[PDB]
Amino acid sequence: TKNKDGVLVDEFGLPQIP
Amino acid sequence: TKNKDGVLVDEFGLPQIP
Amino acid sequence: THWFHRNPLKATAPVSFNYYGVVTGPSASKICNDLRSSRARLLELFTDLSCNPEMMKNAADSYFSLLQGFINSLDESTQESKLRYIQNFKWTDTLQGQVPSAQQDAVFELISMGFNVALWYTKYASRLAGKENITEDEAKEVHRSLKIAAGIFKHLKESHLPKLITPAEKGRDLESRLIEAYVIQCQAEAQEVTIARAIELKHAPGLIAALAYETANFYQKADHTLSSLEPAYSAKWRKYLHLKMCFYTAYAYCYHGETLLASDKCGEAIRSLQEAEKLYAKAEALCKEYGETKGPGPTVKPSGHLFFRKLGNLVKNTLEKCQRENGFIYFQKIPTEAPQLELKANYGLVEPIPFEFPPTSVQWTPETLAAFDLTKRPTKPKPEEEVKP
Amino acid sequence: THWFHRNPLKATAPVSFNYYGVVTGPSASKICNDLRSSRARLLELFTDLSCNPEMMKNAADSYFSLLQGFINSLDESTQESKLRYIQNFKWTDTLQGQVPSAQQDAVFELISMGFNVALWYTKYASRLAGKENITEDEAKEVHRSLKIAAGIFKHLKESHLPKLITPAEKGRDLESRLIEAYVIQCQAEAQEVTIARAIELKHAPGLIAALAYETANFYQKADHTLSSLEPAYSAKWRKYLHLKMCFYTAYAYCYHGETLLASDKCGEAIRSLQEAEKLYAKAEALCKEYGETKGPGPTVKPSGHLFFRKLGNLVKNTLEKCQRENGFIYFQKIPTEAPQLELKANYGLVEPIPFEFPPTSVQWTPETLAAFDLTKRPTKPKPEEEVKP
Repeated sequence: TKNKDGVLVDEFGLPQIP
Repeated sequence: TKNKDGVLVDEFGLPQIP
Repeated sequence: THWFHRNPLKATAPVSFNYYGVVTGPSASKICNDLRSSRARLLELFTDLSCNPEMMKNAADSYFSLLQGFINSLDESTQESKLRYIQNFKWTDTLQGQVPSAQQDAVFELISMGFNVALWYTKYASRLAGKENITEDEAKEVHRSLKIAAGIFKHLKESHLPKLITPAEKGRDLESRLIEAYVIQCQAEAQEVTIARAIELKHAPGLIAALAYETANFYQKADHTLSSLEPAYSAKWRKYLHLKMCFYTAYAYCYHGETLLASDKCGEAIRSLQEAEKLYAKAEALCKEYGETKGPGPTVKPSGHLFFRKLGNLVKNTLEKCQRENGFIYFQKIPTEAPQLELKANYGLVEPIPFEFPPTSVQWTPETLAAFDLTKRPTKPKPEEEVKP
Repeated sequence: THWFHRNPLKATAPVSFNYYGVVTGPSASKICNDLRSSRARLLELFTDLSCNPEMMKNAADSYFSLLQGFINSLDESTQESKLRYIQNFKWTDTLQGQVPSAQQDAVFELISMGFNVALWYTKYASRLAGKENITEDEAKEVHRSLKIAAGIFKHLKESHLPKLITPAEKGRDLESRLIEAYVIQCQAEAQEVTIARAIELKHAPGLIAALAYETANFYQKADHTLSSLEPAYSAKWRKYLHLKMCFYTAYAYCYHGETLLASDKCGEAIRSLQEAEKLYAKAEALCKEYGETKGPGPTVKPSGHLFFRKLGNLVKNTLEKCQRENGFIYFQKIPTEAPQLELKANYGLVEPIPFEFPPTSVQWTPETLAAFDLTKRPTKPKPEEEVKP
């Protein structure tokens, strides 16, 4: 999902990247 | 040459080795 | 791995729900047998190490929805049931040892049962977080459980305690100061897990610094909160969260260090990395005699230090571009007192999973209620002990 | 490279050696022309940057062996020549600036001429040690020259000054305290070269530590020695050997460090390496305002620091086996005051090359001496300035 600011987010609330 | 203790010595008074 | 301190579960005397001339009829007579068996099913689960949260959710749903009948009524959500003051429940306290506390209120029984379930959730997370074999998926559980627990505690505190008749005594779990500390502790503990993850996946040093910093603030807050209780019982606990805020602040300075070096600022990249290791030193000073300090709950031996394996690289890397500056090995000029940190973290913060009790059981109908005739009412067992491990 | 402080050469008025009715005959008349031209040949050499020591040895041999006739006699080595007090020589001083000092003694002229040659030897070593192109062979010269110089100074001090009539004045080169400092300085300077070599050929760290330590003791001693003179003239010099003993003590702790680590002793491997770099810091603090402090001689800008390129490895290597101990980056427990060093060095110590003047010239025969008739003895030029560079 995304957070309030519009950022793709880990289930843990963290940012998501490689 | 050698020094008092009998050791092969550099012209600089130092020990001599490779 | 992960290590969390755990105060003991609450214990309670058997409640039979047996009223004699007062219960007339099959439906009312049934519901007292359901309250009896369902409360007991919920109680055996606590002691039981075989129980997953979906089992737990169920067992609790059952009871609490049957319990509701004694508190509020199915007709008006605003008006209260005639049964609220009928039964007297005897519960012990996490910090109070073996000493029971009793009230004839169904709110007391509910707030206390629920409290035990929220406590349960954390214990499940805690036992599950001890293993070395932790799976990405099993972390989502430990983490989720902590939020389910922080949520329950929150609910009990501000939606429920207000309803109690007698005020709660200082040092009892049903005191809102003591609950406030649990909510926070839970939130903090979750974030520990997040940190553990963020580190493992190589997220940005600024992130892990801020997340670890805000986490130290939590044990700060829960130390201040708890601070109002006589040191006899809160002693060991207070030392452990005093210890934890300290262990996680080390992470702050450490991981903040990499945010300075990389920023090309040396003296405060050092004074900080020093500060981190000064603190990790004091942190273990605190572990050691928290182990000495007596209080409720088992002593958890702190496990993971990759802290060094992290500091190590930073130290190496730092001296590399700073070799020409403050050190090597004799440092000047390096600032006397440590660099202030006010950092907010935008990622990994925990919001308690909002909780609500299940609505009153459909088994409660006006007929089922009128079949308890209080007009016909005319020795005690003792609290069955927990015996944890 | 190498950097040594150099006080200015001594200057002297022309001495013609012209006596009129006093010199009767060809041989005596010849010898005064040889003393005249030979002293002047020796003097032009000082100012001259084209002169190698084998040229110098010769020019000096010539003069001093002709000069001897005025001091002692060819018949009895114990009895003194009638000419010793005949001529009056006017010499300036290294520390005294432009102010001449005069004596009618041939011993004064000899001690002072010789002093200038010993001074010369060092200057030759010094100029030769400035280049970056230094050859193993050219070092043997710089080194040998310093010992030839330390030898001459020694000789003058304890074999010759005693013979002077008037006592020597404080702050004049012909004072035995001032000479004692030169001998030592010379010995020290040589050893610097040896160190520079020992380092380059990778000799044992224990060696270079002890050699560098004993060298710092030398500038210690020459600071104490010189310490008895009014600060006006000795100011800059004293700061430079104060500076040097300090720069070489850094080497001591540094190179001693590698003798602890390798010995598996950490806290004092650190406290020392720190001490080394604490000192190398102060050493440059001293260079800077030695440059400010006014005194005779040019200011030599200190060149080589591989010191860091050395400390660097030690620092790196030290933190490697000590990472689990005192540091990293926050050090405890590291001893408050610095570890005492008393070390003697068995290799590279300098003994002054024993010096002696050449015996009196064969040109002096009783007839050549009797041909100076003192019975027939009945305005001044001024000291021709040095103008060094």
